[PDB]
Amino acid sequence: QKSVLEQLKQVTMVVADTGDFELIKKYKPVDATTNPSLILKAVKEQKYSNLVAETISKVKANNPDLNSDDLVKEIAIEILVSFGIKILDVIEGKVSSEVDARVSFNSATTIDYAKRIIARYESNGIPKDRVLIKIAATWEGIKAAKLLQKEGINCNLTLIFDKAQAKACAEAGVYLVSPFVGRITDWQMQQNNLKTFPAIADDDGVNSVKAIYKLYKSHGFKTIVMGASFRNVEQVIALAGCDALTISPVLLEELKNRDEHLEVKLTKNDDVVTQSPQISEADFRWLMNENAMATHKLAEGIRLFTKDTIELENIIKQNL
Ligand SMILES: *[C@@H](CO)[C@@H](O)[C@H](O)[C@H](O)COP(=O)(O)O
Repeated sequence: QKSVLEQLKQVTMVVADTGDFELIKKYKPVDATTNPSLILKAVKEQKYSNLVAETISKVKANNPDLNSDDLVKEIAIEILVSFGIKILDVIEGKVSSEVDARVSFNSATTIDYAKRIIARYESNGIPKDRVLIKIAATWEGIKAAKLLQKEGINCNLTLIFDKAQAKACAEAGVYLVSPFVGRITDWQMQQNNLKTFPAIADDDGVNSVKAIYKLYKSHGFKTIVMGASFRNVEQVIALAGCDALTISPVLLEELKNRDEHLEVKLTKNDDVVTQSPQISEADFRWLMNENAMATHKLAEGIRLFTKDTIELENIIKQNL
């Protein structure tokens, strides 16, 4: 009788994947995640037209001495944080905010951007424990997260497409990882012009998260495994029991409206813990290169998020 959504909540931390806070409350997720494409989407929604002009005026009035390029960067970070704050107003947990994709291959500037995000949340009276900094899992991003975590700044390592990335993130003591399901399924379908989704047992994306989950629990890693990027409700249902799952409002609505019984598929255990050697940079780069899909989707993810961030900057410039 209970909805699949309410059942899932008892075995998995349910997280809402959106920048539109108005769609969140009705699903009562614990945490929420944003990314640069979701922020751009939100910014272009007519209902937020004013909130954007307001941010432009506030930042512009509080920084009369910034050169035009610095003003735009400042406005872009305040927008990202503004949407996160609106989200935090309607949930009890944390929100993920992603660093500018352009710093993805520079650990120092990733660290700087991460701290600027934390500084803006703090200036707005938000406790830092309510924020997760989202960072692309390139070697440089993982290296930055390692430093951030040592300084008490929790990170969400994203664009994870291979178990080696996952292992390196866990070895860096990252709070949470976001292995992708959907984009892997996208690649699988593109390869052979498949129209329909593959059966769940044959879904490369679902199997990737299952393999990473199993890797983590057998190695005793404490990093939270949060499946992300979904294309259909069956993919979410197939991962019931995962530490966490971030889901679009569209899929959350589907989970809320159906009431069949939910069977847990991923579970923890008391097996002897495997202690393996750490992954070196050279090992990491080699393994990523062997995975054609992973190298392509990580690269593409960074390119696409950059494109959306540039579009946001242009919207800012067109309204400055
Ligand atoms: C952050 C990961 O925790 C998320 O917002 C991801 O970027 C999205 O879930 C990716 O979804 P798409 O593949 O549909 O863009």
